[PDB]
Amino acid sequence: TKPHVNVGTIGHVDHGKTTLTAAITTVLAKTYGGAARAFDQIDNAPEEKARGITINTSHVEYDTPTRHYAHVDCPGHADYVKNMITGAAQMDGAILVVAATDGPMPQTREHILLGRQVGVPYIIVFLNKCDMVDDEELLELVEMEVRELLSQYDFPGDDTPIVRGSALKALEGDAEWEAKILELAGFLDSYIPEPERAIDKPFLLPIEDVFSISGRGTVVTGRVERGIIKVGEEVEIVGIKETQKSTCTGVEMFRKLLDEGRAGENVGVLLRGIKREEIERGQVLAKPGTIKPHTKFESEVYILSKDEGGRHTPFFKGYRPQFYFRTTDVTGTIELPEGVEMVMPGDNIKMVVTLIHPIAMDDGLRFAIREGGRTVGAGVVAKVLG
Amino acid sequence: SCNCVCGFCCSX
Ligand SMILES: Nc1nc2c(ncn2[C@@H]2O[C@H](COP(=O)(O)OP(=O)(O)O)[C@@H](O)[C@H]2O)c(=O)[nH]1
Ligand SMILES: [Mg+2]
Repeated sequence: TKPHVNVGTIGHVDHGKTTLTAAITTVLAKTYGGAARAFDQIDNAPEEKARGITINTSHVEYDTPTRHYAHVDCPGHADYVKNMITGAAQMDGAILVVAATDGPMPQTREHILLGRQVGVPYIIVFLNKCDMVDDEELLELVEMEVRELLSQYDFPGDDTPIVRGSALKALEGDAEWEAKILELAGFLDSYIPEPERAIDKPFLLPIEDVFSISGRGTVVTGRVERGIIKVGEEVEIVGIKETQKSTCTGVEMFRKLLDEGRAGENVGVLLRGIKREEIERGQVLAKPGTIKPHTKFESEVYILSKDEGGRHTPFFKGYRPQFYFRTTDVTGTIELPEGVEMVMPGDNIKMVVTLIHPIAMDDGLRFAIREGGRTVGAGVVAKVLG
Repeated sequence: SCNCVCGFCCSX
């Protein structure tokens, strides 16, 4: 069965993200068939909790001939912030809906910048409410405004598919508008490279437990985050301290020996020659040369409200919070933007972080900020720095 | 190793 792609609709409020979303599910339904669905029943997005953090999120699926799509759509700007930083709704591409009327509005920019921070790799634009727009080559000088903005945060604005349409008329059933819908589904099909499967990525395993087998080496355990480890392959141990190289002489699971550990599985991996006291929980095992240890990086951080597990009072830099990456805690110091001292609950900000030791990480790694025995923040690494 | 239904564990 088909390859799976994660999209959702992003962009400023009441520009049409929710109607577009229903229009799609309703066009492709009357076209190829399947399930159509109601604006009413999409707009009133249910609450679901990603680790204490509550987000209002509707999840719609539709099918093109070549692809299955999981579409995410949210009611408030805040939902989009929490969802994007959190990973609760990772996207292989976003549909940026801009109203023909207003032009890029304040969330338009923020949803693009946040898309870059959080590692959304492709954006496709839909100029909406065109049925409202009456004459001229504004549609054209607006398709330019959207392009400079898009290139302003590093997306190929010049190469960007921009579809003009009316989500309402398309949902009402105007055939010439049901058209730009199907045209848009073509662009998801054509412009978003089908995403790499986890089992296809280089091997990575966050280390949970470590014990010796005397006379053989040491065993480290965890859930394979991605890739395949096969018996006989070299691996590295990365983070927290000096990288080391080893060979995998075996893989076990539930007391059974295997030829390999695969993404998704909890496994033991025996490392020949390595001794116990030189591996720490918090290190990772990884295909050699595919992930590096950094101590410094740039992230986007959302400060939890009290309701979702943090504090009703603002977070102040300068107190050395704990950053939690995969399996461990490690102290860091923060630099905030210029002039800013604190971050209000429910707000998000950019943070440059310097840890006290190295952690294996690339852009897009998630993490939690703790301080005083309380999870106060959720972050994503936007760019590794050293 | 050490596990056997679903926790972290192993052997080699
Ligand atoms: N006339 C017209 N109305 C639209 C169009 N797209 C959305 N709607 C209207 O514009 C408003 C915003 O709709 P919605 O999808 O809920 O906005 P969003 O999810 O907050 O961006 C509603 O009154 C819709 O009926 C369009 O292309 N043309
Ligand atoms: Mg909405």
